[PDB]
This record gives sequence, structure tokens and C-alpha cells, in this order.
Amino acid sequence: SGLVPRGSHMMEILRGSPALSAFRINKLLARFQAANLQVHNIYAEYVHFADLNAPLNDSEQAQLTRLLQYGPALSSHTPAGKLLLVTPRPGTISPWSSKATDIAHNCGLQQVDRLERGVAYYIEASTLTAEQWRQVAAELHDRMMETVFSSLTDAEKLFIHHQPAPVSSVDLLGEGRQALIDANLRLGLALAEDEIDYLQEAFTKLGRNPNDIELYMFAQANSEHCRHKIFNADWIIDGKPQPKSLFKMIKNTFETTPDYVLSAYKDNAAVMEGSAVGRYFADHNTGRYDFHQEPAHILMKVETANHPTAISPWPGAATGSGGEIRDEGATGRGAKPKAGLVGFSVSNLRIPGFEQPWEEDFGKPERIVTALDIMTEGPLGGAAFNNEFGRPALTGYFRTYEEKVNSHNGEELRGYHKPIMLAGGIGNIRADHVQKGEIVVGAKLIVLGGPAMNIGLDLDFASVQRDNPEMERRCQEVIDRCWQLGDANPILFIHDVGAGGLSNAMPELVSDGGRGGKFELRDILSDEPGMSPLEIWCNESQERYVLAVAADQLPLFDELCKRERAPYAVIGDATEEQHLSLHDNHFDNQPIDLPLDVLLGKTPKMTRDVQTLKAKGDALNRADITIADAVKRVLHLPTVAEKTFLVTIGDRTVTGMVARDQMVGPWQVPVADCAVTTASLDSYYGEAMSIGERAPVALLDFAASARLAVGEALTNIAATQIGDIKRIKLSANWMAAAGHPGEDAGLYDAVKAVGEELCPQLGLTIPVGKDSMSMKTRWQEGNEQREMTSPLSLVISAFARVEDVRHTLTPQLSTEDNALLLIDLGKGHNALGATALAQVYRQLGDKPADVRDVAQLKGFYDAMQALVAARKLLAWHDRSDGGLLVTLAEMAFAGHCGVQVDIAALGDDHLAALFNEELGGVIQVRAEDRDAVEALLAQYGLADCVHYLGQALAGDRFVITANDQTVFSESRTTLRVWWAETTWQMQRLRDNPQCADQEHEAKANDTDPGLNVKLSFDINEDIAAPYIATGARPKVAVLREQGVNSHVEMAAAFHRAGFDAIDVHMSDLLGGRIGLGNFHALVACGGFSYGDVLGAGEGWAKSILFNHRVRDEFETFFHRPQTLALGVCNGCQMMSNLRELIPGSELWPRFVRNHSDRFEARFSLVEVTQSPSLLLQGMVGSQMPIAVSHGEGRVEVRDDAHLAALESKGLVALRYVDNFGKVTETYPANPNGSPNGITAVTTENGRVTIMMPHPERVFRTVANSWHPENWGEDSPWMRIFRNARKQLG
Ligand SMILES: Nc1ncnc2c1ncn2[C@@H]1O[C@H](COP(=O)(O)OP(=O)(O)O)[C@@H](O)[C@H]1O
Ligand SMILES: [Mg+2]
Ligand SMILES: [Mg+2]
Ligand SMILES: [Mg+2]
Repeated sequence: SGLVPRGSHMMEILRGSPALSAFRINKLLARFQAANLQVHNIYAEYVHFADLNAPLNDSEQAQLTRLLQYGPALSSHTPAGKLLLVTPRPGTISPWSSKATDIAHNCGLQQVDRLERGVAYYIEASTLTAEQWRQVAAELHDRMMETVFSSLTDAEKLFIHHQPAPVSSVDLLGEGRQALIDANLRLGLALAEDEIDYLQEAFTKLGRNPNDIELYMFAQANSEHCRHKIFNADWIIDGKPQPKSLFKMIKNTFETTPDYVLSAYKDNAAVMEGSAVGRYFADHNTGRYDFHQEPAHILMKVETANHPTAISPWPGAATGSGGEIRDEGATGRGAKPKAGLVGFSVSNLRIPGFEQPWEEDFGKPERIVTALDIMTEGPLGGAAFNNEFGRPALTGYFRTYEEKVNSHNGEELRGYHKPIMLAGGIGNIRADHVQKGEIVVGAKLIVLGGPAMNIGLDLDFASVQRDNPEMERRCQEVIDRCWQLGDANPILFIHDVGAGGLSNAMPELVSDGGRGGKFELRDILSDEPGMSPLEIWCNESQERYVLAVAADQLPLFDELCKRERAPYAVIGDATEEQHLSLHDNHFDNQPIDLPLDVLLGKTPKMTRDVQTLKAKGDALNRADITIADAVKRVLHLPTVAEKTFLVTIGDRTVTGMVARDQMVGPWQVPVADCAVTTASLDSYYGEAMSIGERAPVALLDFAASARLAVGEALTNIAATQIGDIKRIKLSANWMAAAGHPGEDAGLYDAVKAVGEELCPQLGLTIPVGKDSMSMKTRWQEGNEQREMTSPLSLVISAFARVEDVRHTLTPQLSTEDNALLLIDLGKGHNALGATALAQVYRQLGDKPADVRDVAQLKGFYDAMQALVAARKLLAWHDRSDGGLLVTLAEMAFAGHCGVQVDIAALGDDHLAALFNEELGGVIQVRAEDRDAVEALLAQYGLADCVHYLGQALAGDRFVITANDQTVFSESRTTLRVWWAETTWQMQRLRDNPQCADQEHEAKANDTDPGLNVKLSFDINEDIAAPYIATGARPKVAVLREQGVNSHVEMAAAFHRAGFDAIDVHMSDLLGGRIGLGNFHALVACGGFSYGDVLGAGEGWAKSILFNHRVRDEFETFFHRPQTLALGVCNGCQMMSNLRELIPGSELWPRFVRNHSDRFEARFSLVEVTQSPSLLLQGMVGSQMPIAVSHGEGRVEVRDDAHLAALESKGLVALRYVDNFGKVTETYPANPNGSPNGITAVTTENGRVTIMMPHPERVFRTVANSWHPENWGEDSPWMRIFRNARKQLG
């Protein structure tokens, strides 16, 4: 390896492995050909750069070299052709770097100051000009994050030490107002004239020049983003002063319905009442996991990341989720995220070779990415955060819209060039932590989390975000430790770090407590020593929280952080005086010195004096429309179409509390209308999340669009067992182009429509929300000015306590004798304006849907709740995009059956009856219950809306009649494949196209029987019960490393089998607080230890191997004659890297990147095979589904000799099977490409078993996405843990 001087350090260059699989190489070559770049071949290798602060001895050097060996064993090639090295841009540090460096440090290599990675491309193209070489280089890197170099040694530029930049004053005293004008422009403060006035007067009064940092801080605190001027403005509309702000109209819903609300408008989440259940976690003193019976109340929040996602969509969406997760954990005095939701709105995809007939290219700003790039990289970013942090993503929306329409301001381009990127979720919180505590004078003021870097301050580099989810998981564990101390929780006050960085968050924190603060700049953790005080204080670096703790709790807080490996710094003290001081020990000066009332003082309230514009719609021109062609087009609208590309990329099982995910039934079809989690691992109480949104309707009727968003949230949630509608609480997220003609009045009318009218009438609170007020994009296209302006876009998220998660209905049709009933809350209006139908024929139409009758909407909800509780429904699916046609089609997909329905009672206009998007939906009931159900509906005033349609039938026919006429008839399989083509095409361009194609094609085989089970044992027989009945409970070491996230449910699985589950962190073993000699059983848990950097599980394993003491400890345990060990997912990966310590493991494979090249969150069919594994005794020959959630689960052997030997030794314990029951390598039945379906192996003695899937996530029947109806509480997988208990005796 290379090793050269690098300032006061030395940089080593270490060659890595091949970086690109053959499909990615072929895609690059095909792109060069399409651009007329004659490239003969391309080969890529990873290259690692280690900046060292002191030398490595031979043993250390071998360790570093070994740390940097990871990844799929693709064949090396001797470099040939022109080198183009792609790295992060100078002045940035990749998250890869942060994590790789942490691993080196935890392996004892303190001489490593920083590791960084690039990709060396070797391009053979003898014919190319210097300009064409620049186009080659452009294809190989992301201009917003990366640079291209011509030498490996050029990477020294990434590690240049810069001296701290000093504070700069702005010379108000020496130049007058012009100094502020100049600084406003130079620093991009975006200050209004009255803010310049305010600043001039404040600093004139103080008799000194403002520092840049003080002006920047002020400017971020007074931005529209941060201060919500529009939502607090006075209004005049059509010449009449209005009596309430938009914010006051939202709060009206709380004044009317305070019921069940614990916290609203006083934190960065709302809180509502949950249920008393067993909160499961490890005691501070014992380290033992136990149930704590108490209220688990429910917090909720929804954020957006719309501007950053237009610029750099991966980190935009990633930090959209990451920032919202911090909002959750900083609720109260600390709380715990539980599940997420995700939303996207973008312009037309225009997928190459799959262009749809409504799509027209209208151009876009050069500086933003395309709609397709947002939907490619954005979902991956959001999922990278949710997967690596560890929260399941269980509901969402995805809308495409881009059209030239005759809307409120006449004919113009309306769409989402600036996208909606929405991220939200629910969490749980203890009752005594909901209220923020007092900040005592003298409280210590702390930053918990990541380093600062210069983030948030080519073209828009300031909008390129950066995510490190594992850092935030580390912080969440500290927060967890704190709230888990109950009355001894040392957090007095916590707040997330977001917009404005420390410059907003710390002043907010002290101000919220009625205190001031004094801070020391040089106590803040920084990874960029060149940064100015402005950059340090104001940057928008991620994964940070601020909190206040009493001085006497610092030793406790320090112990908590050190055990989790969460960085923290004490950076100031709360003061009685309401002043803000920031001192700098390096420069011996005071960058900030301000009264808080100056700093947080307000310019006057805004007044918006505006006028109504109302579009007259145009009647839908039906010339080119037929029912058959409409069905085909609508199924091809991404808004309607199957969403799998957004769903399987994100974990849906972490925590073991997910009851209802998006995928429904044996055929795992993503049509669930809402998410449901259990409240704990010991209850059937739970929580539900749904979304309603209908932006295109706002192009015709602003208030109708907002009413439908509320209505649809309710219809999506309605077949979940909740009870009182007042239990349902809403987030309202308002996206608008404020100032665009007609939008401001429209916004006011829409907020009034829901806040003053519909939600109070229904009994719905809106206790949380946000606004994003610049939803438009302008650019120069020809000679012409162009603009793309969003509709007003309200997104409602609904959240509710659930009474019994077991009673949730889905769209999965039964074929027992049945009746299908439409509940048409449209009352026969059958509107077609602003529908999917209209959109797919390039039109807006005339009049949209709306809430037609408030009492009947409420009646619908209550009738559904009565039917759910009485168990009278077989299925439910609501009507939304694509109308009744799509509702029925999606039900037939989920039921893998046909329908025979007649629509003669829905009007003479069959098109309008089928494609209107009025509220309501289809219930399925048992035929014998039809009359009673209809009487029930009639009791709620719905008789007029209720219509018998027909029945679900076995087979493949989707038939719509009207008397004796066939209106539409098609193969259900044909429809289901058309509906899949969008996700097919997205998967195909994003992932391994062979996998995309296999997944797509399997949908066309109607004989697929779906997931099905065969059991070799009695699922209900607790073989551990006689042991448990003795009260003797063996310990299990529940092993976790930093970034592990699946340890709680693992503990709970062993607990149910009779173990005392002990939390054992790798820090515990390294510090002597735990020794494995005291245990007879050990389990290595799932997650993303070190973010999987350096190969999943490798940093964890090598941290053990390279500490001789801990290594010996593991080796001793494994060589004992009676010990048992299990490794699941990340723990399986980890243990596969410890073969040298594990007897009988010599034939084990490696686990590497899935063949799909994508994270796979699947509910996959496996079979238990004959092997020595003691943990699978009694289960051989069983077939049943299991939770899969991994990106590096593919079994990789050295050669066929190794595969054959492993197989002949008989050590394979689980294999993927297809639904026909055969061992398979076809995707996604086998989700990762593992040869012979292998996904678990054991040792020769059967005492150690490792597996990729997660039995601990699905030990509870209620947590199985699909399962046989007759199962009880226990799934088949409970047997693994019971086997471990019995084996111990
Ligand atoms: N952006 C997304 N991320 C994750 N899941 C999503 C996303 N968009 C849609 N889904 C899910 O895919 C399924 C279909 O979504 P959609 O047809 O928009 O729902 P609906 O029409 O019931 O409102 C639902 O289970 C939904 O939660
Ligand atoms: Mg839908
Ligand atoms: Mg729905
Ligand atoms: Mg929807």
C-alpha cells in the first residue's frame, strides 16, 4: 500500500475490490454509446485513503489492510486505460468516512485520523478528445457531491488542515446602512427592508458593529421557513379583514376538540393518549430486559424536505426522515420513534422507453434534478435513513402531476419540479415526560450527536444535505437510556437541531425555559477546523440534539453516552439573565453578545391583502376516451399504479410491533389503506397511521381539495378498530406557491374549510402541522420565462390509538359466499374534474369531488367502526385515485380472484360512475350478512349511498355489467400486470434488471398459490412451559454493537421462552462489566452496526478479533461444550466473520450484496431443512413465511467446491422456496440470490446457528404480514426460542 507525506500526517493508499457488477458496467457502456462516446471498456475499483497521525507497526498495518477487505468477491482486473478517480469533494467528509474511521478507532487504530473512499475508473477509449473526456467524467460522478481527479495522490487534497477562520464584523458604524445592505447580499441573508431597519437600530443602540455570525443567526431565525410569517399574518380577502390567522384557524380544532390530546403547539411533535401496556427495555441497574406496565402515549409529527430534494434527492429525503426522527426523540423530556411514513409528489416521470400519452416535456431549470431522478434516488435516501436508524416505514403516498391546465390564473404549467418530500411518523412516550421540564439556572447545555461540518450554508451546494443514520441511532439509545430512568431521567429539556443549526436550537432551548445562555465555541465538536464562528454556529449538520441537564447529572450522562458510543459536548450554561453570549477561546473574543429580546425581537406582523381567483372548469372532452382505454391509461398513472419500488426498499418489521404493513395477503400486494402497529410486544392495543391528499383538485377548488384530504385520511383508516372518531388526530402539511395569483386566497379558504368547518364538525383535532410556502420553480427555456407552479397541496396524516390490531380489514377479497357493497359518499354526483381519468387524457375537467355531506361522512366512519368491532366485514378498500374501477381492481389483485359487478344503479354515465374519485369505498361481507349490514348502514343515514354491486368469485375474470350490457370485461391478471408496469420499469432502471424482470413476470402466472404453510409440529405446544414453570430462567446475552436496532424484540422472543435477557453492548465486554463465562446462551442481533461500512457485520467482528482479550472471550464461549449461540441478520453477518473462533464453522459462506443490488424488505417463504441445528429441532420439513430485511444477505462461496462441501456436510438449515414449494434462486421468492436458496447454516455440533431472516420479528402471529386464520398467539418461529430453552434444561 501507498504512504506519502500529507502535511503533519501521512496518507496511505489501499486498493479495494471491484466496485461495479456486470450489469452496472453494461449500463455505463450503453450510456457512453448513446452519447456517441466510443468507450471499449470500463472497470472500477474502490480505493481507500488513510490519513495517519502516527505510524503503524506490521501487526497494525495488517489489521488496517484486513479492515479494508470487504464486499462481493468480484474478479479483479489489472488496471488499463485512463484513470478517473471519483471522490467526495474537497472540504466534505463522506458518511462512509465517519463510520469507517469509527471502526478503525474501535479496533485500536488511533493513528488513523481519517479514512476516505473513492472509486477508480479505468477507461479504455483510444479515440477521445479532451471535451469528450470531460463528458465521460460527467457521467461518472455526482456534480453536487463529488469531484474527479487524474491521480490517486490527488486525494491528499481531501485531508488538507485549514486554520480556523476568524469572525468578521460588518461595519455599520463606519459606513452606515450600506454595510447591512452589502452584508445582506454578500451573505445571502434575504432580509426585508424592515429587518434591515430593525438590525440598524439594534446595533446602533448597542454602539457596536454586528458580527457576521450575529446577522446570519438573526436571518435564519426570521426566514419564512423558521418564523411562519404567512401562517401568523393578518389577512384581507376580497376587501374584508378576516378575524383569524391560518394558525389560529388550525388551533380552532383543538379549542373545539381537546379530547385525548396531551401536547399540541408547544413542542416539535404532538402527543395524544395511548394505552397501558408493557413497555419492554433493559433496567439501568441490572441490564435485564423486563416489561413495565404503564401508559405508552403516542406522539406524532410530519416534516418536509422539498427544497433540498430538488437539488440532491438522496440526502434531501434522507434528512427529511432524519430530522423528523429527531423531532420525535426530542419530544418532551425524551421519547422513542416507532414507525414512519413517506410521501413524494413529482412531475411526470417520462421513463425512457415507457413514455405515457399524457406526458409532455416542458423543460426544467438546469440546477434541479428531474422527476425521475427524484423518484430513483429520493426513496432510496428516505429508506437509507429509516433502515439504518431502524424504524419501519409503513404507509405513504406517491403522486405524479405535470400539465398545462386552465386553472385559477388561466392557462399555465402546474406540477412539482420542486417536489414534495414528506417524512413523518409516530412514537411512544411516558406520561411524566410529555411536559418539558424547568431549566434551572446553571444547567449544563449539551450538544448530543454528530460533528459539525460546513453543511447548509454544480450551483446550489448549500442545499446538498448529508445523512449518517447510525449516528442518530447512537443518540436515540442515549435518549432511551434517559427516559428509561423514569423519575431519574436527567434530561430537563431536549430539542432537535434543524434549520439554523445551533444558532436557532440553542437560543430556542434557553428561551423556551425563560433563561439565557453562555457558550464556548471551542467546546463544540467539529470535524472541520477551518470553519468560521458563523459556520460553526449556523451550519445545518445532521444528527444533533440540544439538551439541558443539571450539573450533578453529568457523570450519569457521560456514562450513558460512553456506553452507547454517542458523542456529546458540554458547550454552555443556562443563566438567569436573558442574554446570549458565545465566547471563542481560540481567538480570545466574543462572537456573540446579545440580549435575547434583541435577538428574538419581531418586526411587525405581515398583512396579506389578496383576492379570490376561481377557475371555471371545462367539461371533459371524451372524444378519445373509451372505458377500455381509460382502464389501461389509469392503471399506468404512477399515482395509481403499484408502489412496490417504494415499499420493499424500506424495512417493515423492525421492532416486532408491525401488525399491518402495505403488503397484503398471500400474494403480498401493496394496497393496505393504513398502517397498524402494536403498542407493545405484549398487547393487541396499537396505533394506526393513514394519509389523505388530493392536490390536483385544488386546480379547480381549493376548499374541496382540503376537505377531500381529510375525508380520504378517514376512509383509509376506517377499517381499523378505533371507536370514537375523536381519537383520530391529524397532521396538516400545507404546500403552496404563496404569492402566485389565486393561491393565497385559496390557502386561506382551504385552511378555513378544514380548521373552522369540517374538522370541528367531525370532531377531528389538528394538533400538529407544517407549511412550505414557495412551491414553484422558474427558469429560462427558449428566449422565454417559464414557470412550474404546484397546486395547493394539503397532505393530511391521520394518527389513532387502536383498540384491537387483530380486527383490521384489508382489501384482500374472500371467495366464500359474499356480497360487495359500494358506499358512495359522492351521493351520485360522480364528479370527473381533477381525476386520474382527466389527467391521463391531459385535461382538468369541470367540477371535482368534495365532501358532500358532513353528517354522512361521520355516519360512514361510525358505521364502519361498528362493523369492524362486530367482525361483520371480510374486506374493505376505499375509493381514491382511479375511482371505483381501481378500488375493485386492487381488491381483486389482493384476493387473487375475480369480480362480477353491475353498475346500472350508479347512473347512466358509466365512465363517471367508474372513474369519479368521490369519497367512499367497497365493503365485502358474508352473503348471509348482507341484509343486516345494509340495515346497519341505513341506521347511520346512508341508505341512499349504499349499492349492492355483486360478488367476488374464484378465477380470473374482472367483469362490469349494466343490466344486460357488458360495460368492461378483462383478465384480472392482465389488469394486475398493467398496474405493475410502473414499478417494473422503476425497478428495472434502478436495480438489477434481471431481478426486476423476474419479479414482474411472476405476477403474470395466475397459478401462483401465494404464501402457504406446512407445519411439522404443533405451533401451540409450549415445549418450554415445564421449564418456565420451575422459575429457573437461564440468562441470554443479547449482544449489540453501535448501530444494532433489533435487540429489543430479540430479547422479548427469548423472554417468552423463559430466558432472562441481558443487554450486552460490545462496550460492556470491552469495559469488563460483562463476561461471557456467566452465560450459556448468546445471540448476536440485527441492524446496521457501523452503518455496514466496511461490509455488513465486519466492523463488529473485527473489533472483536483485533482485541485479544475480547477475542479470547468469544473463542472460550464457543468452545465450551454446552453453550448455544444464534446470529440473526447483522449478527449472522458478524458471526460469519468469526469462523476462526467458532468450532465446526470451517465451511460457512460469506454474506454479501444482494443480487438485486437493493435492500429487500420482504415477507419470504422458507423451508426448514435437515441439519444438526439444535434451535430448529422438531421443525424440519416446515414451510412458512418469515421477515426478511437486508441488503447484504447473499450467500457467497469461494467456489463450487466450497458450496458442494457445505451442502454435503449437511449444515444448511433454511432455504428460500417459491410459493409452489420448490427451492429457488428466482427473485424475489429468493430475495437475495443465495445459491440453493441458502439462508441459514449451523455448525457440525448444531450448537451455533446463523440466519439472515428475522424470526424474532415474527414470533407473534399478529406481527406476520399474512398468516393462516387459525393461528393463535404464537407463530411457528416461537419454536426456535423454546428449543433453546429446552436444550439448556
Ligand atoms: N412513498 C411511499 N412510500 C411507502 N409506501 C407507499 C408510498 N406511496 C404509497 N405507498 C403505499 O403503497 C400502497 C398504495 O398507495 P396508494 O395507492 O397511494 O394508497 P391509497 O390510494 O389507499 O391512498 C399503500 O399501502 C401506501 O401506504
Ligand atoms: Mg391508490
Ligand atoms: Mg386507500
Ligand atoms: Mg391516497
